[PDB]
Amino acid sequence: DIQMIQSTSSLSASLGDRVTISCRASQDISNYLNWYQQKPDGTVKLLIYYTSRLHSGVPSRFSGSGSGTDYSLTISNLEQEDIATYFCQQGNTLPYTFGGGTKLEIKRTADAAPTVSIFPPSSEQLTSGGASVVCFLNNFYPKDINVKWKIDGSERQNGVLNSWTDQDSKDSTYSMSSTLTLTKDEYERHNSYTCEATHKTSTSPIVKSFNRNEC
Amino acid sequence: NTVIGGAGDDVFLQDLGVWSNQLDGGAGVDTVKYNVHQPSEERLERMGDTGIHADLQKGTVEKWPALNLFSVDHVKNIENLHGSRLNDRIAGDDQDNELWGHDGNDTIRGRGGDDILRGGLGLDTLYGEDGNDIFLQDDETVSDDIDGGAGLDTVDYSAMIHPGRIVAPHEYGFGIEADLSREWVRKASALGVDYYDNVRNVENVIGTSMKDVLIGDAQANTLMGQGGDDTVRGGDGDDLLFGGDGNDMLYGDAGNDTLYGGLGDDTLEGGAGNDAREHDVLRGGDGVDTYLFGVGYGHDTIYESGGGHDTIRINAGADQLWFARQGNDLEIRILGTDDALTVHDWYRDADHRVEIIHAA
Amino acid sequence: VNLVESGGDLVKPGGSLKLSCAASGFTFSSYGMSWVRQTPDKRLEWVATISSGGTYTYYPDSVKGRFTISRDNAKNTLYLQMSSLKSEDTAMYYCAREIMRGGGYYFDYWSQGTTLTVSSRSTKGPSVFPLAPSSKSTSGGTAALGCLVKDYFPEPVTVSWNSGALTSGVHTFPAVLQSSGLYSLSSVVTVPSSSLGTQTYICNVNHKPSNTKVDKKVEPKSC
Amino acid sequence: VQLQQSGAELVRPGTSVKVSCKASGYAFTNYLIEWVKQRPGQGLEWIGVINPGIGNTNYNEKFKGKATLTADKSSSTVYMQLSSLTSDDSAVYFCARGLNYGSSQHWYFDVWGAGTSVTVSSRSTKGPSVFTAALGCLVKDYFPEPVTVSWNSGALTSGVHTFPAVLQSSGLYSLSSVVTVPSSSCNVNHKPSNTKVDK
Amino acid sequence: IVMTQSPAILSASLGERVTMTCTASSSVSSSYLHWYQQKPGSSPKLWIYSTSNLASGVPARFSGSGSGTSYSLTISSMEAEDAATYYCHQYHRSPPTFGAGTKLEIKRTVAAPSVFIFPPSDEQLKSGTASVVCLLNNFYPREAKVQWSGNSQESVTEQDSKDSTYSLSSTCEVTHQGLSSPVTK
Ligand SMILES: [Ca+2]
Ligand SMILES: [Ca+2]
Ligand SMILES: [Ca+2]
Ligand SMILES: [Ca+2]
Ligand SMILES: [Ca+2]
Ligand SMILES: [Ca+2]
Ligand SMILES: [Ca+2]
Ligand SMILES: [Ca+2]
Ligand SMILES: [Ca+2]
Ligand SMILES: [Ca+2]
Ligand SMILES: [Ca+2]
Ligand SMILES: [Ca+2]
Ligand SMILES: [Ca+2]
Ligand SMILES: [Ca+2]
Ligand SMILES: [Ca+2]
Ligand SMILES: [Ca+2]
Ligand SMILES: [Ca+2]
Ligand SMILES: [Ca+2]
Ligand SMILES: [Ca+2]
Repeated sequence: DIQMIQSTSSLSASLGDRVTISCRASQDISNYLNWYQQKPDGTVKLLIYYTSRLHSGVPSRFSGSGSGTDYSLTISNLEQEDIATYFCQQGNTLPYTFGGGTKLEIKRTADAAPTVSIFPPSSEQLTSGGASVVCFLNNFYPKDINVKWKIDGSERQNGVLNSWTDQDSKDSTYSMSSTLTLTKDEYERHNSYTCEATHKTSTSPIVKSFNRNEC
Repeated sequence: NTVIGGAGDDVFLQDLGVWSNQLDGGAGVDTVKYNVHQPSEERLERMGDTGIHADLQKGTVEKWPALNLFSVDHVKNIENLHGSRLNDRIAGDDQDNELWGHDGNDTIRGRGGDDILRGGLGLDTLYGEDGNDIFLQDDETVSDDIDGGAGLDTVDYSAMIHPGRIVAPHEYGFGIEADLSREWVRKASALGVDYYDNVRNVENVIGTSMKDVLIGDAQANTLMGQGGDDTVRGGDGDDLLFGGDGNDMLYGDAGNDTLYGGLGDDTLEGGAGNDAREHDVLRGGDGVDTYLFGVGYGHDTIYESGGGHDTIRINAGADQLWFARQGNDLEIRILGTDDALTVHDWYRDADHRVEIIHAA
Repeated sequence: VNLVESGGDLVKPGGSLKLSCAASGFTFSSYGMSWVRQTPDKRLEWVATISSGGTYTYYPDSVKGRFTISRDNAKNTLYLQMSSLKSEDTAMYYCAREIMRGGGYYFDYWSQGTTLTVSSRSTKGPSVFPLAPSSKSTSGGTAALGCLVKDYFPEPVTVSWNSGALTSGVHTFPAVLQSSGLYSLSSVVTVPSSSLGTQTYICNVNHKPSNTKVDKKVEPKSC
Repeated sequence: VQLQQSGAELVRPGTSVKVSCKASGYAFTNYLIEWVKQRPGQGLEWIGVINPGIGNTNYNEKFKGKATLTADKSSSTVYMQLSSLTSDDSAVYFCARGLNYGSSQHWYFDVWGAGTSVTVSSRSTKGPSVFTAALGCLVKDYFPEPVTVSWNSGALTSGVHTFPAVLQSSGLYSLSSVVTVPSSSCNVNHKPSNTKVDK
Repeated sequence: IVMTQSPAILSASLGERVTMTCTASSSVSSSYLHWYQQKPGSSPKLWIYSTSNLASGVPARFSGSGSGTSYSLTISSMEAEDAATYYCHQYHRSPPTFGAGTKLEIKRTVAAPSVFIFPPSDEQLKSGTASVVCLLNNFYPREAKVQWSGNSQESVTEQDSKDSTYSLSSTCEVTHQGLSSPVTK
């Protein structure tokens, strides 16, 4: 079958920047090349069909070009609403194959330091027989961040679940949750629980701790 | 009131009166017409948009359906019928009928035989039924519903583009865009609005004098682009592709296809098998024609004349090419493959020769 | 132009499911319609197209013999019957309108996605635990509080705050597959610290697979 | 000029029935025949029209598939099929002479037939039960209408008020006959049951 | 096209002038508007055809007028033989449509009903069935009210050819125009 290759899987660019996303077909697709935009909420919209024809309601800062096997999507003035994943697709021959997609994120014009919160296991969860320590890191940039858990000073790696929000559509910042899952009996055998965050915005890590025996 | 036609082609202008008439066309091809008389003011008051209910097989034309059952034209040996400017229900016989709906939203069924159906202006529902039927379409944005039925049927869009002012828009630069594989035809196009026909069980499409897109289905199709630079894709099955005048692009796709570039500088591609049994006939005709060939295309044959600068484009490196004489033919093989491109009678004389090859 | 998909559910390997797509805003019977699916790796894949009259159906090799696309032009509905389902069929399923122009095809309008989960694991409703605001989650006039939606299957769950009256400063994280095979996520909202004593905060959790509706009230931790 | 219709028809719910309308006294193939439905105590509903010359027909849309008209030019007779009979089809059916094939056309129904009573029901033939001042009788249960009530061998006909029969929920019929008598001072007959009661 | 007749019931004393109307949802031609008369137990008869022409045997006191959507039938002097139901009929367009009908009755001086009760027969109670009969005799107008719910069936006779009264039975509080207050029996 015809393979659609987008060399870039993810890229970050600034507001007002000119952004180009490339697409390559394994065969000549005779300009039958379409571009689709998937917003972070999952909705899919057609931007361009037939290499360069703009769909109705698509802003004129979107453009397409190419021929043969090489095709390009161009955003002339990157805007904040353009955070999305962009797919190419050939409509020449069955099956109508899609490119792997290119996730586009805003390169923020300033870094943002994380604010860190820690939530001990809920009284309701402990009563039900579980234990989850939740570390909440909020409104930071860039997305890269390292989280280290310590139980009574000793580092704990197993049972840690990490999750990130999509880039904030307005602030262009990221949020993160690190959840340390423990058996309820093991949680009540130790007292000190520490969440350590390392981020570009500080050479010293952010330390957030609580003591199970201190309210 | 009785009317007997002669042995030749006769045309009977029939009004929508309330009396009962007897019509016999006799020998020859004979037509009754109901679109010349102006419908009376009383009939417009009481009949509204309802036209005639005509059944050539039953031999009756009801001029006042429901309201006056006496008002019936009894016909025999009449092959063709033309409807009214109102909504008609027309049914042919098992003979070859020409059935025109004219204005109004008409339902027309041809029954057996090779019929010619022309809905005319309006929202028309056209059944070809048994036999090889032809559907003549007209310059209009209003949608039509065409069912070819059994047999080899043809929808014809020549009348989309005519001398004088053209009503329907064609702002994308195309006459029609026909997709038998999806069972519709884009008959007209403007900025932000499209106009489609529903076409089912129709095997053949005749284009306009402008650029057309003609896409076939899995059956054996005959697609004729006519004037303008056309784009024709036959799809699966053994298709017959006609470029006509202009610089056309013909793709046979899978199946054993036959491509006629016609006049002009045409690009002919026989295609590749979908899965050995892939033999395409490429006849670029007059003009500077380009033939496409590649791995998996099978054994295709070029027929040329006039000895021009026709070119061959092969999706393979030049050092992969292998030339061999076969009788009087030149045979271009791709090394490592069973694919072979034959130029018919290449060695007989210069007229049949193709001497320019673009390689990848 | 509007396309409303429905029918996604959890099915054990080898089972069947039928999705529907209700169309409106255009002449449904003039257009070829299609289904497109998105696998967890975010890759998109065309899975079926049907002709406007329903005579012709087209499928990729990956679903041929197992999927059947059909349409009811009288009811403006498109269907996709699936059988012999495998784990590889787990995806978000979209229904789209197909267009041909100049010889090539594209999809000009899409529905939203519906979730097909192919797994032998049984449906489990989540437990909802409050993440109470405290001195350890309060700094600079802002307090963080939230809800822990733990140990459920399959996806998805929806979370709102105060029945949709609190939409600003909400961080509902993507679920994480735990080693137990069950999902878990948290929703954390940032509010002003002054409001902790006078504003009640409630998270609403919906897990339609298990018919679980939970309104958890998140109270501040006092010392 | 008259239109002779068929006799009363009592049939089972699921069956069909033909009713005839024989014409006489005029050129049969020069007048359209129309059919009208009248439910007990209801208005007039147009069924359809037939051209007896060619067999051409047109129907009310709500009777398409239920009514079917045919004509026999040799016998000068017009027929009507009722298919898939229902309690909502129990009515009187009239045939009327309609449009003339001529120069003066006005589309009126000038000659009407007597009407063919069609009553469809699941019940079977059943016999009646019998139960100043005023006395009276009571006929509680009988299905094949009608009964005739007379008082004192018809010698008494003043003050008598025999009421119209009423269809009870069970499917049979009932009525009451009453005579007003001086303060100082009953023959029932049901044909289909051959039951005659005097009290 | 949709025929509406007014009124549903028309009451007229002897010698009184009578006018009933029939309106169409759309304009119909006078040539294709007809009237029919029907009495109980008989077929309808053509009465007035093409708006204003009397059929054969119709007395000269009948007349009809109208155009467009508004048509009427008039009797210049009410007679007992005129009491019937009158249907207007359009054939301006197909399918032809009839009106709901106007029941023309004879108006009379108000006559109060005579009420009687009949307990269930011991012959009837042998079969375990109990039917109680209430009788209203020789009353006018027809409109009455009889309550004892859902376990009774009413029945009224035709207007009497002699005294123009009605008789009703229900199988007992009675409310009627002639009764200054409901009479129980
Ligand atoms: Ca002739
Ligand atoms: Ca002839
Ligand atoms: Ca016509
Ligand atoms: Ca024919
Ligand atoms: Ca035919
Ligand atoms: Ca027409
Ligand atoms: Ca047409
Ligand atoms: Ca045919
Ligand atoms: Ca055919
Ligand atoms: Ca053309
Ligand atoms: Ca051409
Ligand atoms: Ca084909
Ligand atoms: Ca082919
Ligand atoms: Ca050409
Ligand atoms: Ca081929
Ligand atoms: Ca040529
Ligand atoms: Ca040539
Ligand atoms: Ca080939
Ligand atoms: Ca040449």
